[PDB]
Amino acid sequence: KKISGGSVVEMQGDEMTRIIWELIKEKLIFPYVELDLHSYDLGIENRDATNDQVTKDAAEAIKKHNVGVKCATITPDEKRVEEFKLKQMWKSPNGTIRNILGGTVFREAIICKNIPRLVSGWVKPIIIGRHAYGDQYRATDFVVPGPGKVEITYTPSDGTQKVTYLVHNFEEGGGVAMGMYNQDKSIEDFAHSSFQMALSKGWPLYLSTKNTILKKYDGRFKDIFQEIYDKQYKSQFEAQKIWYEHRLIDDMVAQAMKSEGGFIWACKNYDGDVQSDSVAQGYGSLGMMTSVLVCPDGKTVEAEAAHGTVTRHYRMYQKGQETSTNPIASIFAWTRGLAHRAKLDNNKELAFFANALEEVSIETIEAGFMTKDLAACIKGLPNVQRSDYLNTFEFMDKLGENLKIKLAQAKLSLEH
Amino acid sequence: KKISGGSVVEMQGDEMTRIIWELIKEKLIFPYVELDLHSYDLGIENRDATNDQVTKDAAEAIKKHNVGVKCATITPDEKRVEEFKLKQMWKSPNGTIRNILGGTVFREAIICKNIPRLVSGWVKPIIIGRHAYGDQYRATDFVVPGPGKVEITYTPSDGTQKVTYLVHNFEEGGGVAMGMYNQDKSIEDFAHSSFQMALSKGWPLYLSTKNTILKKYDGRFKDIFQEIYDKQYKSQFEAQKIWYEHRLIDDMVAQAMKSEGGFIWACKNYDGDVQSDSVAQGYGSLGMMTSVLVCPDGKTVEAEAAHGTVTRHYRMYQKGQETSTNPIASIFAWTRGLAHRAKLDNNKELAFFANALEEVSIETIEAGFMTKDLAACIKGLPNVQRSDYLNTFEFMDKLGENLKIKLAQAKLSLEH
Ligand SMILES: *[C@H]1[C@@H](C#N)C(=O)[C@@H](C)[C@@H]2CCc3cnc(Nc4ccccc4)nc3[C@@]12c1cccc(C(=O)O)c1
Ligand SMILES: *[C@H]1[C@@H](C#N)C(=O)[C@@H](C)[C@@H]2CCc3cnc(Nc4ccccc4)nc3[C@@]12c1cccc(C(=O)O)c1
Ligand SMILES: [Ca+2]
Ligand SMILES: [Ca+2]
Repeated sequence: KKISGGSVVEMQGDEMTRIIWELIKEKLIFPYVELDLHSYDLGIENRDATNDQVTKDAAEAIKKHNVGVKCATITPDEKRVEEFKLKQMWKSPNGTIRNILGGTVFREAIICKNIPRLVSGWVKPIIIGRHAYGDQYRATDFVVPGPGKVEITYTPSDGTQKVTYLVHNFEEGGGVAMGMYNQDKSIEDFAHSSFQMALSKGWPLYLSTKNTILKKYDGRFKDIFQEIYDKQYKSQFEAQKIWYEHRLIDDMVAQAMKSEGGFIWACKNYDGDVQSDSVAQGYGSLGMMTSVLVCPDGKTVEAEAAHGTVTRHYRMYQKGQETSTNPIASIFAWTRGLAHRAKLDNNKELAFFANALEEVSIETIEAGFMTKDLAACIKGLPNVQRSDYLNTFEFMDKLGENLKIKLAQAKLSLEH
Repeated sequence: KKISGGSVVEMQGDEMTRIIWELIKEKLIFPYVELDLHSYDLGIENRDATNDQVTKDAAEAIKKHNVGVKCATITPDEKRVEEFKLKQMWKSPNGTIRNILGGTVFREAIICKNIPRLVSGWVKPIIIGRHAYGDQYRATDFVVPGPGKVEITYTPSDGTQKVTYLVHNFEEGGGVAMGMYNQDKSIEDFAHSSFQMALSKGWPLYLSTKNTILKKYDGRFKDIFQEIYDKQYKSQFEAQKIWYEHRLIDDMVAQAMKSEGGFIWACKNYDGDVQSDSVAQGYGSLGMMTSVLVCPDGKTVEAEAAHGTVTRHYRMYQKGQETSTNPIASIFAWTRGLAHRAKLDNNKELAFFANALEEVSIETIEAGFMTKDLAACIKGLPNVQRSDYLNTFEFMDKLGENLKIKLAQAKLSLEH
């Protein structure tokens, strides 16, 4: 009776989102879908136990099976090293997976009509296309302990030349230094994914850089997008009455703030990280956002919950206190992954299921059933009473009941 | 009868802002204040003629005289090189001045009660403390033409070692690479200015970094601020019922978006540039913002108009067409510079004048007299008629009339 779901790579995560991830599988996915599930535990304890090998194994499994669904994980700092008794301050697992797979992370707010926007003018959606490779996420940074020279060198593989640039001569005291890079092929794939997303939505595209300051580094992103546009997409954009334009990043954030939305925003890795959280919050709620890595092969995706592990709710949970955490982004990581799986397999039943679960999630919140964090968006936290929201278990039960109803009606809807 | 103003370094700029700068001096400053004015023409034609030496000379004059007032300038790209027949694609003059002087650029919206905010919740101001030195603004960036290695090396001056790190081995094709740095003393000065700004306003302070990704580079900023706070400011913050907290940049931008304002935000150089424009736009208008570099000596400042040169209005001006450009940020660069000059010289007359001109500027707009760009914030550009605004000359005349009145009444309010 269960839908034959196919092959999916799942990555378990940390703290509150790890608890929610299990509730999602048990209450919303497993009762209706049978999967060939390849499970990787990306919990901080397991990454520590495997010396972060589990992260690389999960990335390789996504390349093989073409669809990954990831739970929010901890990127450890000094406090986490103390808390979990870690061997090393492990690198971000999202950075590791994105650097192995490459591509563009597409992010968009999840809209509920009853959640007020913080930016009045935003009547149409904004889609951010965050370049998922290189820059700060594959950088080499270090503390400069004292006086001395920091230089950056380039040596072509033919061995016939060497270029050395002085970064800084630390004359007195120390500081910090770093090197970072990006690859032309990765930038070209980011450009193609951005232009294709704009044509698919029928919306204009904007790329943001600071090419007036980083004339070579950001200039390369600006030049690659302009060349690909002029040679491969200008006529298709003109036919659809849309356009592509480059903007300086500081100008772009201000223009986005005063716009009515309805555009694709190509962001470099760091800007995509920052501005996707600004835009998600602007639409009403930080936790109400989809995030899907679209790989350059045009076949592989990794859907994820881009927010944190909700440590404050997890601490309350550990103390036996009632908690009320928004599971919607975690649900949409599953639905977006399952919708892609269904498209690859031409599986109509799975495609219907993935869409129905998204509809149920939105319909439940719009009917006034939600978690404390969302109820606070509507009423303001000092005005929220216990009767205004459902705890995490009650909310998951309500979604499960509504999903069973939607699926039962869809089965009855079928012409004999 | 004119106020004895003292020594001020002025830096002339480009296009529409250059015209406005002259109108400000002629109509608002020179009729009331006599200055020992050290003028540097930072117009693109003069920077080209002097091989950018005028920019360095202006920075040295600010170190000497302690107060600079700067007009908006062009940072040239490929199109500007063609337009002005430039010898070189000159570096940002703001970057050059800030790197020579060092310090923190404090940015805050200029509030007019009749200009609608785009972010409803912002009932109190937000002050951004942008670290003015290093990072992207003093980086070495370059195109990687093909396969080869990019490495970053540290050679201690005490010659005890040499550390070489691989940034990237380009195996196929090329891309881009860059080295950047920061200095411990500059970060320490940025921390002191941020804590002192917070204690001065009686508001909490937040520092944003991405230390989970750049563990050493951003970790150093986080550690320096924490050590300075724990040892020198914590008890003072507790006494004023305020606090200091570090936030990850993506979390911070979302937190800022949903807050009610009323905090100091310590931003690294790049974040300060991006977020200052996002925040200025959020308050209602990009062009309504003050920007004052506060140098580490605690005596030197450089006030500036942080927005663009308004090329579109300049093109209309060149064609003999009527224009209506907001001169307020350019006016506040003068009033903030003159107010600092007055504080250094204990000149009550100049301090009174600088404050009166700021009051006149706000009172004029709040009374419904403004330029087309501000009238469009209230009505929407398609609804703006000629009767809704004053052209640039009419607006400057209105301000001049209101300033003459305010000053005349202040003189009459005096007791024998
Ligand atoms: C959750 C909640 C419960 N139960 C609380 O009582 C308060 C203490 C906390 C504070 C911190 C926090 C953080 N994040 C969330 N929710 C979230 C889910 C998914 C993605 C991102 C965030 N919730 C809380 C929580 C809270 C409840 C109500 C209002 C707020 C708020 O800060 O507006 C937070
Ligand atoms: C100004 C104006 C006049 N006179 C116009 O007719 C239109 C065409 C333009 C477009 C470009 C532009 C750019 N910047 C400004 N103002 C500004 C001043 C100081 C700092 C930043 C910006 N004004 C214009 C102008 C305009 C008028 C009305 C509304 C807008 C708008 O884009 O919202 C722009
Ligand atoms: Ca993020
Ligand atoms: Ca800027």
